[PDB]
Amino acid sequence: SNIQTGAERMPHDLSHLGFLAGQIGRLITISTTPVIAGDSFEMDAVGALRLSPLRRGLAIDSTVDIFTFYVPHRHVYGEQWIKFMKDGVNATPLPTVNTTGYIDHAAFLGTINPDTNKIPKHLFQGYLNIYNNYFKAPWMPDRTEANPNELNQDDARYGFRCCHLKNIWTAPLPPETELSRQMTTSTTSIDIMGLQAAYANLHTDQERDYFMQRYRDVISSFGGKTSYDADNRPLLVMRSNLWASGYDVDGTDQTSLGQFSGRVQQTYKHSVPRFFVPEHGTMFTLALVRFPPTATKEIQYLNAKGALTYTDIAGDPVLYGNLPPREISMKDVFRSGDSSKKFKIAEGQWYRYAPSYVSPAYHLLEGFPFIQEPPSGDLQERVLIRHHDYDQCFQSVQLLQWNSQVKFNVTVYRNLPTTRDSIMTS
Amino acid sequence: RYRDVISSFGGKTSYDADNRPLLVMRSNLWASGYDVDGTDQTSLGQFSGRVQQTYKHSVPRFFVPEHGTMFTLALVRFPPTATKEIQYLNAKGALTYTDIAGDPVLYGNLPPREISMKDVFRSGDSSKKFKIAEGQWYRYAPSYVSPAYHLLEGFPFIQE
Amino acid sequence: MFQTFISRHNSNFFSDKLVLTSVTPASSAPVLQTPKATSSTLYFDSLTVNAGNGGFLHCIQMDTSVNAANQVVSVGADIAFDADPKFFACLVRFESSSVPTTLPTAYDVYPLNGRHDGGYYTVKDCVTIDVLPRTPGNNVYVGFMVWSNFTATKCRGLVSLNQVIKEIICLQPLK
Amino acid sequence: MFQTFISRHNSNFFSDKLVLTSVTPASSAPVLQTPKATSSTLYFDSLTVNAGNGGFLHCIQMDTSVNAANQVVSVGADIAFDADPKFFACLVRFESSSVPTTLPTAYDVYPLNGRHDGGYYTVKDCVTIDVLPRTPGNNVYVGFMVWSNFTATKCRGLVSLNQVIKEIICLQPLK
Amino acid sequence: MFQTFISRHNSNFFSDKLVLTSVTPASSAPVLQTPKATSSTLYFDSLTVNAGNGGFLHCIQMDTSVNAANQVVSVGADIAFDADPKFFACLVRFESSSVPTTLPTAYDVYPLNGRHDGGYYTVKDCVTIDVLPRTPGNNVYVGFMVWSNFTATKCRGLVSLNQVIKEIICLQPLK
Amino acid sequence: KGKKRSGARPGRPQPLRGTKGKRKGARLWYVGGQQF
Amino acid sequence: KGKKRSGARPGRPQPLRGTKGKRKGARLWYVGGQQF
Amino acid sequence: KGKKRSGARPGRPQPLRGTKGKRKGARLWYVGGQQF
DNA sequence: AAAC
DNA sequence: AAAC
DNA sequence: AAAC
DNA sequence: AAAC
Repeated sequence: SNIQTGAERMPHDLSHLGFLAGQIGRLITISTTPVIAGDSFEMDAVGALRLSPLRRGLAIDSTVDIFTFYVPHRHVYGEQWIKFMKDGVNATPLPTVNTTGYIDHAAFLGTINPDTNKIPKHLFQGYLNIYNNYFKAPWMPDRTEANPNELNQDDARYGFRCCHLKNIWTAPLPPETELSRQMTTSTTSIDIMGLQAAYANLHTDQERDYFMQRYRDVISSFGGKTSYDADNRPLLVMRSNLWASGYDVDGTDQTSLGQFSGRVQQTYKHSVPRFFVPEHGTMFTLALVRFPPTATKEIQYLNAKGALTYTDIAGDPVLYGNLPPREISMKDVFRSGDSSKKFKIAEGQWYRYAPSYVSPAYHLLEGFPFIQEPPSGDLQERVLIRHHDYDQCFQSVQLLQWNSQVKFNVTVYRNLPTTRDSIMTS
Repeated sequence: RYRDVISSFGGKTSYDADNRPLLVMRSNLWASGYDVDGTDQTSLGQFSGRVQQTYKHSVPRFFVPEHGTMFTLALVRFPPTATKEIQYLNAKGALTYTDIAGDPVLYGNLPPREISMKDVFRSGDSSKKFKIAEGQWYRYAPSYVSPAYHLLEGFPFIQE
Repeated sequence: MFQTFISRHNSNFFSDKLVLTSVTPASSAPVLQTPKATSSTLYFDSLTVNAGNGGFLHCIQMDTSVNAANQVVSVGADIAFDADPKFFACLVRFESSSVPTTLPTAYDVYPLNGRHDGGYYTVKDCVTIDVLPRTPGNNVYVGFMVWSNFTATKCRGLVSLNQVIKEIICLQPLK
Repeated sequence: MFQTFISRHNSNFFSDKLVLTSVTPASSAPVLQTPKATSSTLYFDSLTVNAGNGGFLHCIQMDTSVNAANQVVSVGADIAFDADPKFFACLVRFESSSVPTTLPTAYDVYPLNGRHDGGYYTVKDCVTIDVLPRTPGNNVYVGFMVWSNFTATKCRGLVSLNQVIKEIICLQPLK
Repeated sequence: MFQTFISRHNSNFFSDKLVLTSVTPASSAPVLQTPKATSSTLYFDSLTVNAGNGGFLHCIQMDTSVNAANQVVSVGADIAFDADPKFFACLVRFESSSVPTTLPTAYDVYPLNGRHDGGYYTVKDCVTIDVLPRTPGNNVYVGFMVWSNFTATKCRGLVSLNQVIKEIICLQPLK
Repeated sequence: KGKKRSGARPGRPQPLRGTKGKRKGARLWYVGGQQF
Repeated sequence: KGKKRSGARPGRPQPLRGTKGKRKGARLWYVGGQQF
Repeated sequence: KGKKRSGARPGRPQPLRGTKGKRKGARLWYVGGQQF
């Protein structure tokens, strides 16, 4: 017998509908398309973004980010994948990670949990890589779970927590920033030349602390470049950002005349231009919905830290341009701030930033997506968004905090035989 | 069907040849409408979708060769979105080279693959089998319904 | 006139007979029948109440699959005691990480808007309760409980509980 | 003030006298009068209740021509027992492939939101019930049932049942 | 049918046991338990009422942080006296610049829409009250009070008060 | 690599009309003949 | 034989106005004279 | 010194969209690398 | 009265 | 029946 | 990483 | 890997 040895590349329509729902600061997978080496991929996601009904009228738009990343399988199975491709037909089948027995416990990967409880490891691992390289704060430790079953029900069902949009309190300098540096000197002399050197080393430290915690950044610093293969990072193909809005619904009965309900319907469109897939992998598309971090009790630093010194009030450039990072507490910027919770700020930061003001009349008023009490906890707990901080904002519904109905138009120019080349023996 | 076997030969068969009703005209359309906003104390934040769809079915002039009936029928359907369909590769165990690589020589040459309702559904009956073309999973993509929608009334989704 | 299409309590299409025949009221209020999950209607045409100083109740297991902290739990009941126990009625919320057979030591109570007439008691009310476990491993249970310084006696009636995790349609002739 | 134009129970324009004169309560609760089809209002100014331990009821035949699984069945009743039977009242649903004369062995019960006062009982409530036969050949019946350990006694009153398969207009002076 | 999602009284998720065991009614109506701030549900399965001619009450402290003069205070209660005290029930408003232990000399009363049946009493009502201090230094208190020419006796029940300074969400399956 | 964001698609939402891509290609279903 | 579908008649629905075709022809009713 | 008043901005109110000025300048946050 |  |  |  |  002679067999159908070739195939000619033709457009494959892998389009599908997406019925989505998530929480406010959690990263969730909304679509995934497995890709073959050599195919060309393009997508047009067009749908509507809705928030759960809110308790009063619209006050603030939320921002939406949609991302499409490419994760080669090699990146996920390493050596094992390489060998699989080489071994070919009799390669040992690929490893499968374990989920918790519930229908929504793999939802973070945008999938229904199979009854067996396992999924392809590349689906779980790709997600972790995406999170650890673009979403955790550079200084937090990577998420290193071996199987989805190690996750809480909120991480598993809704996706991992993302950081807030940058603030003085939301984006402090990295935890271990040094506020001083000693040079061991001799008892009655200092080496003028060693001192010089001392400064050169701290420099190098300081840069890694503030801008280069990641290997890829250290190289760019040298003016070199590093491939996504060099540090195994998911490649960001496309990203769309938008503000979702809508309209208020006027109540009209005897008791609710003078009352409104904000309806957020936002038409959006996520377009990924054609992309050449160099090796077999998954194409992950994720969504993140967030509100600006408006707390109902943030104070202006100068208004809440006692008596004002010359250094704090004068705006003297020689001072600000030359002294160490300032360690501050949650109490210097918040009404119920824990004085025990510290953070390092740049000197003069208070003159480079302005907090939003929420009159005290709004403090526990439901229907506003404001953070009601200052985040309590370690630096990490304060920068990671907590979806419950938004519970009193919406009407209670089964579709969490936001829901979307999208049409994923996706075309892949792949080269596999026709469905009938496939079902015909000859 | 006999009529298909003949077309295969490059011949044609009249509707009289196999007694088939002749299809004169067919119209297809998507029906839509609008949402009604509730506005009382308890239903403010609530909506009801109203589907009104103006349509027009036109049959161009037709010569009736012999006495008969002219039947006009309607069929209303929704795309088959199930709330629990899984992607084949995500729900059938460990992945072999044949399933994951997209090797054209393999797909172009092996028998139809027999699968079960369980390889593509969360409460699929493993005992219910079906024959699929090898590589079909790379030619098709199911719609995704987040689990938050599973028994939520008001969505025309197939629940089990 | 137009028809009222709103109710505070929608009883389940199927009701169950209480298989038990006597209860001896107590602080550790015995659970009349093994709890069902979202809604159950229990009826007993003859129950013997032993002298006891505590209560007895009929439970439903909260369905915790919709992550919605507060849900409405409705109760429907018509009960007749042979004698007038001078009892107080209420909705009870308690959790237990195992099928309960008696009221646990910790529980919360909520008043209904029933009507007491001698030994007769009827109610149709709903209450919003925090239905997810306050403690990670448990199951939350909500029930209709009667409490008094019981004297041997007998009772007749039905008690219906429903967790509003979904609504119920009915025909609306004008739609 | 404006007029209330919504009711939970719309009684039929015509009522019927109970032609029977005594009932002896039982588990096989006798059907007081041959059932009518969609709505019927039965009144008896004197009914003799024989000592009996079970109940008695008044039925309507569900109209199963509108394919709508859940329909509202409303009840309207004012009853007076000479003595206080200490009974429980409810709506009953049962099917029978033949005109019923007693409650079949299988049936479901639903609580009403009535008021008991001694031997007096009044109700105006509706309930959504699954009105099509659960079993292919039957007819479904819905009724108002009283159950107790009856002592010979007498009762007076009317019991009205209505299947909301259609609404009822009335004048609305401002339209 | 659709579910009723409106209530006149939303009881607090947590209830408290009355730690007291006897009350002797008086003009200087003793406050049953130290008042909580915005809503509290108190239950007692046995309280001994000493002969007394006055009343006793259960209080909440009004939250005065929202500058809104008139707020709704709701009450939910089911109480059973062993004997029928022939008492009148009401909502009481009084201020005190210190934790109160008895009703002050000045206070106002408001009628509820409860139901008395012998020694049984149940209510679910709300009332709009002027919740900010009429006098600058005080705290305003609102309570459920019972008043009669009490005879030694005993009572059972729960009394729930809530200051509507905020609303309560619950799941609404169609939203 | 990713870039400009655009869900700013100014418009009232439209009900999802059709799960079939934008550009199709060869035939995918074989059922024994025509099926409507 | 059948073909292109078109109920896509973009418009808000209009109440049915008249059960009499588009093109009529000869007289059909004879009642003894004129009847309005 | 003060003068002509102008909130007469003829328009239906728009939900607040973004607390970041109109003209920005240099970089303000340093977290160790990129953070989305 | 869609009429020699 | 995206067919030597 | 608004960089000799 | 002078490749359907």
